[PDB]
Amino acid sequence: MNIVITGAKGFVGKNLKADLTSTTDHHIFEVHRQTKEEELESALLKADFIVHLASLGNVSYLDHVLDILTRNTKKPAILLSSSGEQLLREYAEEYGNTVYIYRWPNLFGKWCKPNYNSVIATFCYKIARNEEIQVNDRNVELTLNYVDDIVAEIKRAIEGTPTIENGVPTVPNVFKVTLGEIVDLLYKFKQSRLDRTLPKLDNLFEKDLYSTYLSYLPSTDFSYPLLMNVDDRGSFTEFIKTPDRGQVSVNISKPGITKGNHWHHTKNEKFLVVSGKGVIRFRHVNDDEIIEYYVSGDKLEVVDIPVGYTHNIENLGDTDMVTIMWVNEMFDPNQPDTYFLEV
Amino acid sequence: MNIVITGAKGFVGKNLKADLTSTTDHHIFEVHRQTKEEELESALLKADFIVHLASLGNVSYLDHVLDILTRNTKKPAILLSSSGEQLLREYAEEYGNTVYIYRWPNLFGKWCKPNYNSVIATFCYKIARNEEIQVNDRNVELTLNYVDDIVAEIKRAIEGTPTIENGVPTVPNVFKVTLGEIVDLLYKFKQSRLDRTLPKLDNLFEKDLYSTYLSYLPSTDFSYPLLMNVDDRGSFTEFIKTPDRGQVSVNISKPGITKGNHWHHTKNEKFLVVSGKGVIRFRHVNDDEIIEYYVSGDKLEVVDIPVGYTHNIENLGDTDMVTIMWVNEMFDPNQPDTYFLEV
Ligand SMILES: [Zn+2]
Ligand SMILES: [Zn+2]
Repeated sequence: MNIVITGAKGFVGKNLKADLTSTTDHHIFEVHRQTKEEELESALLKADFIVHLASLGNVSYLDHVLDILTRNTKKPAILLSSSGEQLLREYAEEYGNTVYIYRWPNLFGKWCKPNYNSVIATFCYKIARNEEIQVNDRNVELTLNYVDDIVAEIKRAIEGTPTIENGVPTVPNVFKVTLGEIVDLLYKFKQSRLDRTLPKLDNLFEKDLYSTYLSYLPSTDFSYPLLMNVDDRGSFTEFIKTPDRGQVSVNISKPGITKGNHWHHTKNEKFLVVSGKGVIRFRHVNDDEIIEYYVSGDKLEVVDIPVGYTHNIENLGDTDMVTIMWVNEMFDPNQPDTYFLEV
Repeated sequence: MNIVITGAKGFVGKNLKADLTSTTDHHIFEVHRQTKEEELESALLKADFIVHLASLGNVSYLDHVLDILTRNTKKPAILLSSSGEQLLREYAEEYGNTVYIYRWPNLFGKWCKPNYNSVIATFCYKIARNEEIQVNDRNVELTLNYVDDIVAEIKRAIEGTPTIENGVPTVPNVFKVTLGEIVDLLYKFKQSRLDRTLPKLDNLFEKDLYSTYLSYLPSTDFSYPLLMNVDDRGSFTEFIKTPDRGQVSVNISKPGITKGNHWHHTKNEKFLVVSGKGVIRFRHVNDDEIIEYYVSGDKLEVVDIPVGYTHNIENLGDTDMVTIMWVNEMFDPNQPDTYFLEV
């Protein structure tokens, strides 16, 4: 299908275009402010669908586009957002085009311009760069659609099946969050480089907000150092922490090194040797028997570390053993729940 | 302090003992059914604290113990659970001992006997071994204390500061869960070896139940295989998945291998190279500039993979590169949100 996109250089425009060239075989005709009149007319005359994203006689850009479409024999469909609706209804009646009229709320997502009156864009950009932000009123209710919903809704429309809610085409998943919640979320995401915590990804708004925030990071600033606890035996490094799904860390043991020899009451772990080779050993606290699990990066398998078994880990190889360690709780030096016991 | 523990071989007994020898300097005197009368008397006569866990003339074991304590000059404190209380009150009045009287509900935790009328113990044991279980009524309300609370409460009592709730010493954190919830939890924990999901660790009951379940695993059965997706370029293996904190996986690239060259709308990642050395590269979808991040296991640092940047990963070393990959969502082959783009 020949699809034209007006205001192609805008926020939604770039998002839709990128998506449309990647996931469909439609020919996309982009039009914008520097498009020549001969190129605009040619596009609208061969279009099958028009996504419109853009008094002394001066006619609006919109009306100019509608008057040109007047001469497209194929009565192509027209999609747009209201923010003069009655005018568009009359255009559809007279010329025959199905024209989907949406009323989008405020938007957010990647590629929106910072410091040009989209308050979310500005906040992400500034917070990622440690810049003083202005919060006029934390209690202001926002009505938002994420960019992915807009884009996904437009594609439903392109195939003749748009979401209708009470007479009008309506993009699903609108959010209502106050400004304070947004700012707090933003600062929390930045803090998470320091404390290794993760966002609440089953909160749709938050997950959407986290992705959009990342997109505003300076290009020199994608990575952050981890705190390696290094000594002559190897290193132990925390990676991610969570209050509800435990935490993962990296243990590196040099050749011939044994670590552990402790047991836990309630703390438990999952060991994944991803490089090198060695043995994970267990003895029940009240018992004689030593049980050995020989493991290596050659064959990825998790060893659960059940409660009440003392356990140790040894490198048997002539290179460093690296083990991914999941633990069921964030470690607390007050209540370590770890008791030294050999074997 | 000299502390004696009656019924030392029981469920709580073994737990308390293990804990007490590990975390205090008190001398623990264990007494049980095969303790000789000369050894019982010697213990109670030198005791500072007694943790009691155990008609034609026959006197109960409890009364025997109380009559012996009658001759301990030091008026030692006595702790026990009611399930003949008025009898104990009268003993304290006459002989002077502070006697803490608890009323424990049903218990659960490691080292409780399976198939001896503790229904939770039995279920864990059977489910871990793929054994037909009997569920008489899923809707039966249980009143439970975890073993760690019992043990922690006893130690508060040993130091003269027990938790009092409305006149009585009361162990905190009692649970009310139906049998159906328990069984469902148990089967879910066993299923999680197959689907790599984790329990809800901020649910205190569930976290307590998960630890207790692990403790019943056969000793040959601590580990489970992971599904490695192997080919000539390396391997990709899922490790843990969650609906709210994303998932972690292991990518292994052989020397000179490049993987990636895609971008995402909303999916984002965290790359941790834990072994080998190479480069993670980024180009903004609408842009010329290639940004390179040189990384190695020699220095653990996370690289965030922001949305809207195409990205690839290359091994530069003469050995395998292993990268831990965190992603903000479980992968869904219907909505993969990943679009091929070079560079
Ligand atoms: Zn451990
Ligand atoms: Zn990716």
